[PDB]
Amino acid sequence: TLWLTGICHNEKNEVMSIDNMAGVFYMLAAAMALSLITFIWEHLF
Amino acid sequence: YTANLAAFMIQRFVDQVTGLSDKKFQRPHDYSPPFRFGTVPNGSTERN
Amino acid sequence: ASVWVMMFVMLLIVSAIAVFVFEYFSPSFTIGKAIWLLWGLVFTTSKIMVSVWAFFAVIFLASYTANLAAFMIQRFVDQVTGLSDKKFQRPHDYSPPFRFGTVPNGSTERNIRNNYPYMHQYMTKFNQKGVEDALVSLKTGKLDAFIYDAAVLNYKAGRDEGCKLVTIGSGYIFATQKGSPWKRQIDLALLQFVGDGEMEELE
Amino acid sequence: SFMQPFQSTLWLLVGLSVHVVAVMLYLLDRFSLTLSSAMWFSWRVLLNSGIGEGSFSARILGMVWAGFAMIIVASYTANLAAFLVLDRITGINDPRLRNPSDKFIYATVKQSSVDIYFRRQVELSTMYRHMEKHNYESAAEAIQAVRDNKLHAFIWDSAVLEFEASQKCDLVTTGELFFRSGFGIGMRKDSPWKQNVSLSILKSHENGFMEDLDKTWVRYQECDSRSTFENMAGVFMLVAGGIVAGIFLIFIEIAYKRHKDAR
Amino acid sequence: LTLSSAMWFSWRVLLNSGIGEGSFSARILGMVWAGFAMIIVASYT
Repeated sequence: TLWLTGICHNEKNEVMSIDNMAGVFYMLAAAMALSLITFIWEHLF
Repeated sequence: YTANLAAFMIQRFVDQVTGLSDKKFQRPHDYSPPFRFGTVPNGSTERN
Repeated sequence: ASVWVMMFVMLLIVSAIAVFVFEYFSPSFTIGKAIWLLWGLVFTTSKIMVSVWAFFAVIFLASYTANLAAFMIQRFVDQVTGLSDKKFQRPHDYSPPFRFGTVPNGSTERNIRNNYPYMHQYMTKFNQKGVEDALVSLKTGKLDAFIYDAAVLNYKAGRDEGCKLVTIGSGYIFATQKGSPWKRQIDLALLQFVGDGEMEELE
Repeated sequence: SFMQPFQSTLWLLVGLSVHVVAVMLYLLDRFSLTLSSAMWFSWRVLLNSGIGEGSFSARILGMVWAGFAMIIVASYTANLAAFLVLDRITGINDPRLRNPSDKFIYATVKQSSVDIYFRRQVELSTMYRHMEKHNYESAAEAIQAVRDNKLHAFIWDSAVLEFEASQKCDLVTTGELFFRSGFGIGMRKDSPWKQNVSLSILKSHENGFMEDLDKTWVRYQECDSRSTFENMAGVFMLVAGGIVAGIFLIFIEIAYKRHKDAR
Repeated sequence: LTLSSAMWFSWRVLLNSGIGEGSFSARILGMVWAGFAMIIVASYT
């Protein structure tokens, strides 16, 4: 108690502070592929 | 789910180096830039 | 206050711009449709431009959601100020009449006899024998609050279960052997202890 | 408060995504409206001025983009709540005073009782090279030292500091009452009038003459508690300049396109 | 407009399914009620 503590003893959950999570970078890879699902079905019947 | 996503991205803390298990120490020139670690000479951890 | 007048000014500006833009769709009523669309978007060439201002209005909605989250979270209130209230002084002039007792033959009772004997005419209807009497009459609501040596109330106030039992204010204290040679010894010793803070260690 | 804190590259990504929405809503029209329609549908749905209606798979993708728009609005309003609602010298127990630094120098006035309370205790040993080498002649010099931001904190008697904190917006009395003593009277030992004066002191405590000086000199003043903004004023400036530039381009573009149509 | 119209306008604006259009002072009061609805949504969220 005399000698140790500085500021890391009072660490306060250093999260992020804007954000760049992955998210939509997955989702866009679905969405255009959805057109690749659909617009090959040219109804030539 | 605004309240839920407020619970997610506030309640992230992360780190990079695990320790000697990393090849950061073991293969520093196999990662660019090469890694930068020094010690005080003639120490105990240097003997280790 | 001043944000309101800014809103009036900006709505007048956008309404006049809408008047001229309807004047140049002439190559359906700014008296009608444009106003109620401004109302709907706070809460066709320039219509995308006004939907941009609707997006701004949503941003102002979000900013005052954050503001009202700052208001109603960052209320704490109290009821009794103290002897200045007529709660103590005129208890039967408020229904229900007020409920305060003391331990008899005390110092604060001498102080209120010096202050108000009529207050004692009320208090002697409610006097006690112990401090656990006060604990029960607060936790069962039999007596409203208490006037004592407020230090004992400061000990056992935090020692309550749940501590909804609020004492007098935030520490607002009211009532603010002869010839022994020990007196110099005791008082210089107490100067040493207060100068060393061992009373704070007992605290 | 500020301008946009949200990583302006991300705002550029938002604008490019709006143009991607425009490209998707015009190129998929031809599978069964290609001039100025889907621009205003993109500014209808992406501004959320209209979320509703106006082949199948293109509109499936469009309402997926509307889902993106709602999620982005939810995330940015969550950030507006976060970065406005989310996240000092407390006393001798601080390492700023247990290990006193030169970025944190503190002082008093020499020949005072406050310096006596410093010099009595033992654990203030590192403090004496600040509290005896930097001192003043008046407490108003320490007040100005706060006001000139010379020294960060000061240690004085409680009442005057609480008064001056209730006067102006530079002062907060922090920490407990350090060295809890009483305020007495300078009386010689052979003075026979310690007696009835202290009886009058007992009368002052018992009959509230202490509380009378609390009314007549102590309890008068307060300050505010920070309870039409800089973000708002930035919105006024940006929206005003945007409306001026937009209107003065309306005339040019509509004039050239009306004379295109006159051809 | 006195049979079943303003019921569905109340469930259009107060549910915020449609905030927009559909004499003067009654509609001024109605958009004041829409302001109330938006403030109540903001407070509950």
